[PDB]
Amino acid sequence: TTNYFKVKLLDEKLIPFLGLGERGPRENVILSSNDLASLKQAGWTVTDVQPLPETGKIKYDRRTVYFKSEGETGKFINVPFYINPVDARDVLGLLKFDLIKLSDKSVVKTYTAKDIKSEILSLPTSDLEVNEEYELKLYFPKDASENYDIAISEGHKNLFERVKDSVFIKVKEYGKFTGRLVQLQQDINVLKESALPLDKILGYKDFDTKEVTPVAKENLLQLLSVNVSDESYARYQADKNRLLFFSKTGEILVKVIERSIQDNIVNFNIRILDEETIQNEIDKKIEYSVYDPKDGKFESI
Amino acid sequence: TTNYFKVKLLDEKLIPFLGLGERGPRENVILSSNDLASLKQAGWTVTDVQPLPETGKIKYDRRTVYFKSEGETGKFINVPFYINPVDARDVLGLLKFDLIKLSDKSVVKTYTAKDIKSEILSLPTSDLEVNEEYELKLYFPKDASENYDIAISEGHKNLFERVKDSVFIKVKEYGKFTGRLVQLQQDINVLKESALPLDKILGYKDFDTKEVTPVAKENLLQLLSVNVSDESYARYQADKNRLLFFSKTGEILVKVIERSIQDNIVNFNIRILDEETIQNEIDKKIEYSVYDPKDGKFESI
Amino acid sequence: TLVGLVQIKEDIAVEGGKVTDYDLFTGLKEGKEVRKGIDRLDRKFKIVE
Repeated sequence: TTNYFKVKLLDEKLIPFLGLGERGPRENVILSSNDLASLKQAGWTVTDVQPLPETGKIKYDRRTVYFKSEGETGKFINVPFYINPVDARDVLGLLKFDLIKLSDKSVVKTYTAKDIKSEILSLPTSDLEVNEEYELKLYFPKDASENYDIAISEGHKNLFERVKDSVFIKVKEYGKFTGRLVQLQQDINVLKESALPLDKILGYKDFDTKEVTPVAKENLLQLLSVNVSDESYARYQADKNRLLFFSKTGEILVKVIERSIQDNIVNFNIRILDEETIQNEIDKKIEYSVYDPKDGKFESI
Repeated sequence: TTNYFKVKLLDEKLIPFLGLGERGPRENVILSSNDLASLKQAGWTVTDVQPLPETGKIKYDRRTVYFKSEGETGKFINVPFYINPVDARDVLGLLKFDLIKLSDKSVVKTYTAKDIKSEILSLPTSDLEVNEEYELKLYFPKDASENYDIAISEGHKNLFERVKDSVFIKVKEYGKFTGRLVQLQQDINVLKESALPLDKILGYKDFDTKEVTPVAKENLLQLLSVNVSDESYARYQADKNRLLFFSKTGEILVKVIERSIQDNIVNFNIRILDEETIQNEIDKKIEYSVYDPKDGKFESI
Repeated sequence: TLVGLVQIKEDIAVEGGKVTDYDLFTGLKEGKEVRKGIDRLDRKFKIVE
């Protein structure tokens, strides 16, 4: 049951509860329940009483996260919805679904709520984009309230301005790699003021075939909580995948932790060294490699 | 973390915690956590410690109802599942999904739990049958425990006999018609001992186009809670759609109620009459119709 | 809208930037609502738009 009825008034004295004028036998006159019971009691021949949809709710949680893979054939997400006090009227041709992309506020595709059979909305995910928030609404269009004589006040909300429900689909990458997070280089020696990317110091051992490919694809890096020993010596950039070696030189412990698989605590013993820390020991035949940031490969001489 | 590990024992003295014999360096020896910590402490060279999947749970409610329409293209139901303490091993090739039809206990299709990417099982409903209960299990096959030396008792449950999770998919018709449940015949007069079907006394007024087609299709009848006035006069068969007129004759009120749409209270004033109630008033020109059960149409003379 | 005073008409053509001596009792029917040259306009007058 509701409190909004599309009726057909058939007296011609003067319609009360409305604006100035509007006296004749009027149809499509959307009234309240407090309104309608004060006209049936007032000796009016108000007929064709049809209830109107005040329930446009969605049976779904709002802010969902949808991890989307690369190869996506079909994979329809089913959204349950229900519009209760109606089955098929002229107003249900006005109820619209819409997939608003919240990045730039444009719809992807729209559906009419009376043609979606079985009360289940099967949204395709072949058209959804990655790392962009979406919106699924039950808005009435702004040109729906024009064809009806709604009996409201100035500051009250009419029916078409009232019923709506919106959920929020977050479509991001799946990620969640398979690996033990193996290292890629022992004896990490870096210069004094330089930057070292993570894709040349650590990789991951794939469990299907034992490959030692590094972390090149970046949607895996947010699960890697990199932790340095001292804050003043080095610092991990989060927007990039680099460490920031400041003026202080010495030993640091860089603890790379992956949260999904248990026991991915990776420890790097990184030695920060100056310019002339190299030349006083290149003569006494201490052969080891120091990372060269201009080309990425580790060099010794 | 779990308490079941597939290890590789490499001492050859005598394996304890196992059966008679079994002394050599054994591999694929599934041990407990209470077991394994009593061998690492016992000076054993137990290596290749791999944790085993003790979580095969489904992130889904068990006894769901899936209303299936006639035209079904795609409409994949997504079932969330997770197998926690593993990513890709030799045991995950043994974990099997299966769609057991519970009517005759036969699978529709099976899936391996390590090939279902993104931890979402998209079951098709194009192959599901109507009004038949289903089952989706995480059973290990009975020929999976053969290739491992499980260290259990007689009456304890090994790992492959342990982890499983089953949900129950009920696939029935959608139904939920669009109509006001209009009558089809006024002045219902029936004989003394007869039966009157519901598809010739009531119909429903479709809201798309105003058709007065009766309730022929039977998956709508369970929403119609037919209520008679007196129990001893007539009785509504639930398995059929008929009323059962007994020896008592007179006025009865048959209240047909539809629960989905509001205000579908339909009232039939049915008059039960004898054999010679007809002939004493056919001469005094009381012309009306009495239902003839041999052909279904209402006849007067 | 059954009781209460009479509403005057809203829009006023001020083409050219100004109009002089424009009567506000246009569109109101004579006799019942307004008697021309007899009743006055009330002091709750304001423009809203």
